[PDB]
Amino acid sequence: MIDQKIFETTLNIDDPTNFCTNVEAHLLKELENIYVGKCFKNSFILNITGVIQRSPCFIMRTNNSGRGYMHVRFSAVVSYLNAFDLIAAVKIIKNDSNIILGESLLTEPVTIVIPSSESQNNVAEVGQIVPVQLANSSVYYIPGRQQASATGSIFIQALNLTKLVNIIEMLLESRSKKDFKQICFFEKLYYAEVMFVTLLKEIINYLQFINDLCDTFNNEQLIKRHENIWMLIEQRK
Amino acid sequence: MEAGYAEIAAVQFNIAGDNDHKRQGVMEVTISNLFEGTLPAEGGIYDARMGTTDHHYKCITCSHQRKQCMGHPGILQMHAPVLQPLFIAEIRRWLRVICLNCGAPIVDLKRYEHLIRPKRLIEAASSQTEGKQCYVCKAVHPKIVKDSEDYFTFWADQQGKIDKLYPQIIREIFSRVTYDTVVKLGRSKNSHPEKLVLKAIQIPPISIRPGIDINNVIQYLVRKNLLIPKDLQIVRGQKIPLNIDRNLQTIQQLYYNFLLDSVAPSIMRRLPRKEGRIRKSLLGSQVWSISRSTICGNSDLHLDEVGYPISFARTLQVAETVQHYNINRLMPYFLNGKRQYPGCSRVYKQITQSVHDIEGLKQDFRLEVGDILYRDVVTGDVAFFNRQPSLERSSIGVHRIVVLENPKISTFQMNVSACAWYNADFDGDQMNLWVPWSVMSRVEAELLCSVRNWFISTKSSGPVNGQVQDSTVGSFLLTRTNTPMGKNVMNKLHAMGLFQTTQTDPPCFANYSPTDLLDGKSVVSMLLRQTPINYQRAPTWYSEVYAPYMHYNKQDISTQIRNGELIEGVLDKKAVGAGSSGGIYHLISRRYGPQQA
Amino acid sequence: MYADLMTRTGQVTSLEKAGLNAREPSNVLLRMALSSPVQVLTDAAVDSAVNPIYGIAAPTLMGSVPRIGTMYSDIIMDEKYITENYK
Amino acid sequence: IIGKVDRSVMYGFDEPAVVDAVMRPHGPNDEIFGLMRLRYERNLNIGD
Amino acid sequence: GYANRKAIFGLQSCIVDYYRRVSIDTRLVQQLYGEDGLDARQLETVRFETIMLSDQELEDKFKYTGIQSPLFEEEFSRLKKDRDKYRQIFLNVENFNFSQLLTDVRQVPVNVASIVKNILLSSTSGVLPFDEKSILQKYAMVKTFCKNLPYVFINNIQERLQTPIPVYLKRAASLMRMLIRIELATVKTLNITCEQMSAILDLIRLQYTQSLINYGEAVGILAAQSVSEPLTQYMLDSHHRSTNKSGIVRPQEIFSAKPVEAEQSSEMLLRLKNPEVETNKTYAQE
Amino acid sequence: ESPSICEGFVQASSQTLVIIPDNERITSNVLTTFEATRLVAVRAQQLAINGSTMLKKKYSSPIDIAKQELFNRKIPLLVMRCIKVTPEGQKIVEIWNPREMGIPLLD
Amino acid sequence: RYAVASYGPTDALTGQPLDGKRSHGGLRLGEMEHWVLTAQGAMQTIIEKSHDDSDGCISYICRNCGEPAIYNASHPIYKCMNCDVQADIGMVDSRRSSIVFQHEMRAANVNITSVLSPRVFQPA
Ligand SMILES: [Mg+2]
Ligand SMILES: [Zn+2]
Ligand SMILES: [Zn+2]
Ligand SMILES: [Zn+2]
Repeated sequence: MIDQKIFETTLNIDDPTNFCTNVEAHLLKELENIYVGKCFKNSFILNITGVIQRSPCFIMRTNNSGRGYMHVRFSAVVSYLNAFDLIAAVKIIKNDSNIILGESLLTEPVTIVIPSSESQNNVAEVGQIVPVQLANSSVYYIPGRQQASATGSIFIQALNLTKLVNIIEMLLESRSKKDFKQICFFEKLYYAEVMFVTLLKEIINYLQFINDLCDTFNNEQLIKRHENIWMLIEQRK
Repeated sequence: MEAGYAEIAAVQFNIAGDNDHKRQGVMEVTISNLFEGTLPAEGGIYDARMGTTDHHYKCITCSHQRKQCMGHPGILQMHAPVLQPLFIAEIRRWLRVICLNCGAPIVDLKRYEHLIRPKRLIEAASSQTEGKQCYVCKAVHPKIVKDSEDYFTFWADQQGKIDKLYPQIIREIFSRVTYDTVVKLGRSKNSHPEKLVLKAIQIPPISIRPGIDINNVIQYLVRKNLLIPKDLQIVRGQKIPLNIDRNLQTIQQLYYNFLLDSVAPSIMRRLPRKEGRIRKSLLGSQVWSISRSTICGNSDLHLDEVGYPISFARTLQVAETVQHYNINRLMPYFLNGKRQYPGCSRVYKQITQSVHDIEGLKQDFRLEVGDILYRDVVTGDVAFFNRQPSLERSSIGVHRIVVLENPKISTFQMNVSACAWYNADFDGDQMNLWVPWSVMSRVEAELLCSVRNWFISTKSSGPVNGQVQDSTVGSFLLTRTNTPMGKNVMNKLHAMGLFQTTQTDPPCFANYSPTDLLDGKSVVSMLLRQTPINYQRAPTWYSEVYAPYMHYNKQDISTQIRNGELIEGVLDKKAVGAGSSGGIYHLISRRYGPQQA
Repeated sequence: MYADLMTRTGQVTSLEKAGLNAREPSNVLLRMALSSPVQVLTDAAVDSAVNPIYGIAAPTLMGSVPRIGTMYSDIIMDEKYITENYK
Repeated sequence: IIGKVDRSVMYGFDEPAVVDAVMRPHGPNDEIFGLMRLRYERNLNIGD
Repeated sequence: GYANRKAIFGLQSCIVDYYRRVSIDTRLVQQLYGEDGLDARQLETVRFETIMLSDQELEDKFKYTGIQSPLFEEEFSRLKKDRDKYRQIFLNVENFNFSQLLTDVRQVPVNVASIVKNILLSSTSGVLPFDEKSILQKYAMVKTFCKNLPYVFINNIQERLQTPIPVYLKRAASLMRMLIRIELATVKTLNITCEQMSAILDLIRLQYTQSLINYGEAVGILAAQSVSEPLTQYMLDSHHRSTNKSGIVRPQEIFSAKPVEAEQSSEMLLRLKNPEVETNKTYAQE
Repeated sequence: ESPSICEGFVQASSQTLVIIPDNERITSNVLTTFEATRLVAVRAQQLAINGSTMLKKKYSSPIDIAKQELFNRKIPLLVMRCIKVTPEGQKIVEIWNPREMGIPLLD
Repeated sequence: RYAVASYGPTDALTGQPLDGKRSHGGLRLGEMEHWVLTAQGAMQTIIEKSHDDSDGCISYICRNCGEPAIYNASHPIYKCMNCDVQADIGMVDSRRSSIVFQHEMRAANVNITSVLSPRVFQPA
């Protein structure tokens, strides 16, 4: 999921003379350099939107460095993962990693780990792509890390809700735009306010799952390459 | 990520509970062995996760090379709880107030609604409160007494029968206290008595106990903790075996002596007194780039100048940052190195973020823009000059450096009239001198702490400086009307020679033939014309005590200056003396600024 | 200044530790620096005292530098001036 | 001076000194130690 | 050292704020630093001429009779009022002190007499020809300057906008106003032309502005230091002193707020009533 | 109970900078020696780290250049003076201009 | 007579220079010198002498709980032990003696939390 979020942070300016020549561009460049692709305050910050509020460039009072800090309050688009969400692709890295984990190439860098207690585990190999469902133990958005950490497993007021139902409507257009034979095959394989919210969340999870499943497998040869999972799910009817 | 700049606005002191330690400590101490081989034992009291006392290894936790690592706390889960040694009195006061059987207070709380929060609990504890009965469980209240042999032991006596109040029982009693009782008794939420009993003490970061003394007590504490069984569930009246009693007493005394021994030096002994942490390390400090020497007089130095021996001017350095404007001026400093004066022995290349000695840079020959060079202190630099004790505001002032290139001179040389700032004399006094090397401190020193600022005393609003001793009597001799040999006059050559060492622009003697007898006061008026003032007072020379005897020349008993032309009288302590309010230097300061004074 | 300091609270408060408690009770760090740091530290801990950072001793004991003198007034960069003139 | 193996000691002072002493005495513990003495030629300097 | 450290830690938190008030954190200690807002290094002692003059002597010297305008009656009445106010306040100060006598010399930021003397010395013209228009203009500008004098404590912007001045700011500049009225009286500025008088007024304003205390100055430490040293000489003088004032005992009583019982050298000075019956020693003795 | 953090509202609410209008400021329009010294020091350090200047006369030390920029009214800094800390999270400052304001002695 | 450069032995505990000329580093600005410098309103010489030419260090305070933090920009660790996920580590200039002091007090189970000055934003 993606959603813009406002972040408050304090910068540091090692040359305030050059900084204030193009203050807004410099602020955008520094926030992009520091804050993209890293978790912060239970978020991931995919992209930096223009700042909302910024401070005058003060001068560091307590040290003779002559530098300045400036406080920045900016908005940024983040990626968050809720409970039992459905991400369609994980990529394994190491075979000496018998705990079984991998890396995700989606637009949500997450180190995904799968417990070795289930039947469909310990059978995969390095370099294969397998859909994984997040567990109930939430996601660790630890800061300063270039990718998030999470655990997962192989899958087996009226106008306020208008905004929620608005998101699903556009997501449907994403499904129709792309090729539909892969979507049909995958769907064959997998065939007041609070309850409305949770139902809408489940609908979002499943529809985003099918769309990302279609997207993940760009060409058809990987499907035969990863055919060992089709039987793995088919035996689980 | 990037840690943005911030400043501390307030500090909140709270009692740290067991959860505080458990979530604040980086690890848990389980094994008593200090070192394996020549490296810390993992899980020991010297574990590198808590800090570094050696340059060899990093902190693991923060990955910093000692000087950049501040230490991180460690956690030791006690097999049996311990009372907080700091808050023994608070524990006692809480016990007597509250019923030991249900957690409800037995003192009338409604009577304290009109009192300030700090006073409520102490006032309630001051009451009799003994032999009372509870209003919800009807349990009578035992009276609490303190043992006369140790500080942390509580004896609960119920009409004569004596039982020791153990830390487990005390902890349960405090865990029975409701938040309403704590709030209504003038204590914040964070001061709940439950926090006063520790099951997991904090092993301090090794950064505050470096070098392998107080670690002995820590290791002893861990060893004696291992001796206690891990499940010492002591209820009241259990009568645990006597060996367990002495072991628990030893653990409690060890923790108490770790915190407040003699208050080995414990943690709390480090704080108070002059040599303590506060009054020595915090309110004062030891510094680098500072020199101390014996002061001595130098009549040929300006009042705002100090004679810095050259041997010191090569030791202390001034950091000059290389830019486009100062490349050509800084080049002769760089070329000299340590071989000549002025030279420099350091270079901080920003691109490499490294500092190079100047005798290892025979092939560099290049200073980039943004490079920092540490050049020697040359004549004209500003320097702080301090004599201790620093009682007055003028005890620290900035003098322009005069480098004495005589290698046989090692004393700090100052003008005699500059002693009034520091209340100094040359009987063997020593004054610390340090040269500001940063740009910010140099600017501040020349613009704010220059001794011209302290020419007018902040204490008494009069001038501090003036002529002392030989200058006062010399001015008197110069301006007196009659020498014993006759009238006080000098030829052109000697009047010309009076102005040799003044260093100002000498006056014009072309109007005087070589045989013209210039008066004693004419030459003074020649100098005072540059800063004309008006002054009219009786001199110190004219005193009524001496008056009945001696013949007082009428031209000497009234000093009178009109527009800087000395008309009559003599100059003595009242006119030119130091500390004289209304003196000529005070007027010069008032009209032309203290620098001209 | 001496007289106005003692009489600022409507009562003559001494220069001793009692007077400092009366005038500045919340400045725990200042009273710690004055005398008996362990006792006033215990009192601050049990009272859950918050000590705002001001004056001389309070920021000195915290390792910072006091906001007096040269650094009483903050300095900011004139973005308009740099934008209009420096480039 | 007195290079010892590294646990050797340096001079330390900023005033050069002329050495006239080389002995190896037998201390209380019967062990040998250094005990080198240095001489300073002091004229009446400015500030004495 | 003991007394100085105690005093320093008592006073160190007193810092001059942006209003030139001395404040602890945010709580006031003083409405104005020295009650005048002036740095101790920028004070000069100058005599106030009108203080000791009798009413006819005051009229002889300071009353201007060269023009029959009532403006000069108003100016002389202002001079008389200032003299009376000074006498009243300092007679009261003398009253509640043991031996603090009234003096007409006071410490001020600007020595107006010296500035007038300098301008008159540098003046090209000698005895200026009589000109009523210039005299009235000079009086008007002196009066306007004195009215706008409390604005040196705020800024030029609030002077242009003529915004209200707080009462304590008006009171702070009362002494300088009185000195300026005394020294720039029309009877004393006859030879000073309008351009030279405006020069004098701007010079006075500049020296007043340069004499004010700085924002952020650590005045508490200044006071502690300034009072600590005189104690050293005070007790060294105890061997002339004997009513137990020896040592720091009296400073201990003052600084530690010792109660009346703790005093060792307590005294009272009681004035006899009926000021015509106290001139004789016998009745006082009885 | 609790580790002094869970109930700890330690994060102070962000403040909004309120700048007093130019006709409402009631602080001195003449730089205090502390403020002038701080301006000169900040400017001189910034010239040391950067080197740019607006001066015509070229000097060989950043201290001189910053001092002349203050004297010749081209120093690119603004002295902001803060007088409040309101409980409503509203920091009240008045931003002064060292170019317009008077300059103390400093000499 | 004594003169010291910017390098020398530093105290193991506080990080301050050693005592006197004999220990090859030191000389002291005691309480009185700090009082005098403050009375002059120095606060840039006090910064230089007390921090740059003494035990100068850069503390880190989480600003989300006020407890000291674990920060290192070279080996990336942006974490706190009290709120880990929600850390907002702030760079605070300080002195090593102050941190050692705060650790002594914390080891006495009196917890120290630094509020940190709040961020100030000019209006949109
Ligand atoms: Mg002496
Ligand atoms: Zn560390
Ligand atoms: Zn009960
Ligand atoms: Zn935190």
